[PDB]
Amino acid sequence: AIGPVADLKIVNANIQPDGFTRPAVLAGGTFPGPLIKGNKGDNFQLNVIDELENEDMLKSTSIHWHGFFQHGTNWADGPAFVNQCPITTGHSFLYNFHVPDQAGTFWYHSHLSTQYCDGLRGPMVVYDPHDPLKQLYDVDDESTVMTLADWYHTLARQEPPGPVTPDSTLINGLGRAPGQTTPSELAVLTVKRGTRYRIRLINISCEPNYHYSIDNHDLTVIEADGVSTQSLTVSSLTIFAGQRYSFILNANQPVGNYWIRAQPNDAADVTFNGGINSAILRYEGAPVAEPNTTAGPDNTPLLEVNIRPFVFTPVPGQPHAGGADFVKNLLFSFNGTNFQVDNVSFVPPTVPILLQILSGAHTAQDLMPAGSIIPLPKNAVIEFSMPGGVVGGGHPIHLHGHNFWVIRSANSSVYNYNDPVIRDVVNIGTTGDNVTIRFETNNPGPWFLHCHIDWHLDLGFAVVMAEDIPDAAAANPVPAAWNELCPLYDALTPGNQ
Ligand SMILES: *[C@@H]1O[C@H](CO)[C@@H](O[C@@H]2O[C@H](CO)[C@@H](O)[C@H](O)[C@H]2NC(C)=O)[C@H](O)[C@H]1NC(C)=O
Ligand SMILES: *[C@@H]1O[C@H](CO)[C@@H](O)[C@H](O)[C@H]1NC(C)=O
Ligand SMILES: *[C@@H]1O[C@H](CO)[C@@H](O)[C@H](O)[C@H]1NC(C)=O
Ligand SMILES: [Cu+2]
Ligand SMILES: [Cu+2]
Ligand SMILES: [Cu+2]
Ligand SMILES: [Cu+2]
Ligand SMILES: [Zn+2]
Ligand SMILES: [Zn+2]
Repeated sequence: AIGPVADLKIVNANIQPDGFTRPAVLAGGTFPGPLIKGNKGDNFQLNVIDELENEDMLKSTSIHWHGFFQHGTNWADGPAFVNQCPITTGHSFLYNFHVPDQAGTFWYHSHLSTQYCDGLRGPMVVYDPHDPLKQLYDVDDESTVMTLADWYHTLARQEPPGPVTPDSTLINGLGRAPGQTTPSELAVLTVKRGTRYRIRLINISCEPNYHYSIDNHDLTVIEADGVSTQSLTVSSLTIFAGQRYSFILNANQPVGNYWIRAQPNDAADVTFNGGINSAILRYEGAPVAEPNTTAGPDNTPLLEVNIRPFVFTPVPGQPHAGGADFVKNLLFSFNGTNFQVDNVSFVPPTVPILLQILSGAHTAQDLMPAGSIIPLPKNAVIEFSMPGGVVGGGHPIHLHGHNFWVIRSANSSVYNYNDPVIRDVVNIGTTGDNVTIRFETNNPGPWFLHCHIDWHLDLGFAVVMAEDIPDAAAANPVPAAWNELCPLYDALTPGNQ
């Protein structure tokens, strides 16, 4: 692991995580990137050093620390042309921020175009030495972070028009693609019999959700997207792009090898044929062999409606629909080629939105592209409904700068104004669903809200929450290096970008 103070080199390398060799964009030269870590309260100083040379996957980059509120450090959030210009190759940029009020499972990823799909994504954990769930498990460390990643044999920027589908699922960086004549290497999570582990499960994919289970073991879910939850023991869960769950794995079964199953909603092959979409849970002492186990009846799946925060955390505003200061029904649509939010497809501006603000924008209405701006008042309760229906999912919608109470989840008619889950990525489901969330505006600056299916983001599925803009410049003082980003980036030719 690295951090809270570390360099992060961003490099090109050729890899074959599912047996197929291809070039990639890799944090620390590995897929996934190294685990970045710290304790609650730490100052992260992550010096991102861009050494990219392959134009096909972009040589510039920009990193976002997914789920961190970045209060007073909006400039370190990462989204290209919202919070910064991309870092240029041959240069570095220091993301310098604190995590005073969060402890949980997070991750980091490129937030420039579709680059994270090409490999730049890794896990990031903020440990709590006073974690109230500490007494539920024995081991919680780098070995217990588990990433679920889609993987594509075509480079992201070379993907043809229309729906993109992954070639394989990589668990902790390995997995099999369909069609192999000799099976490639499976990831192995090794466990000691009688030991309880906190598995920190992260879906770092560009697209699929995974129906996840472990043969012969139940999962006791204790965290969702950074926020500790009441324990809920389940037979499987479904985890969308960008979401996290911690669960307790109790290694209480006989010594053996057990299949960890991560079944993507969409991919070249969604089955477990040939041990694809799988990894191995190996008890110490078990043979170096594949599991021979089978999945159970799956009678108690995790349902988002059932997840409750560990610390009771009431819903702000009044406990009825529209009971908040600013209330908006977000209309997501697809026009045949592009996504739109409230009839506008996101087009990144040449001047990043925070630079527009520091250059003198008085308010949200000065910001461009104006059609993608939602002004939010300061110190208020916000309620967004986001009815499902637009093609492509199953859309995991994510808000930057905030997490939110999920009043109403997909596939549920329930409005919970009492003790809904708090998270930062939520599936909006499909036509008939009306996921509804609330959050509070205690964080001035421009914050992205977007679908976390990266292909949909590229096709414009995004809007900017322009929060307390009159205070945003003063609330987010920037370092000199951040002022040099746009001059360096704009000096490049198209395309040496
Ligand atoms: C999703 O929920 C929103 C919020 O309740 C619904 O929009 C509201 O609908 C009521 C009932 O017609 C109106 O009186 C409100 O003015 C609307 N609120 C807002 C902020 O627009 C919306 O209709 C629901 N959509 C679906 C598809 O169920
Ligand atoms: C859809 O919207 C995009 C983005 O505004 C526009 O350029 C495109 O031509 C539209 N496609 C169709 C089929 O209208
Ligand atoms: C909705 O939930 C029910 C019961 O919890 C489940 O059986 C069903 O498969 C779900 N429906 C959809 C459309 O996802
Ligand atoms: Cu993200
Ligand atoms: Cu994020
Ligand atoms: Cu989407
Ligand atoms: Cu994002
Ligand atoms: Zn492919
Ligand atoms: Zn103005």
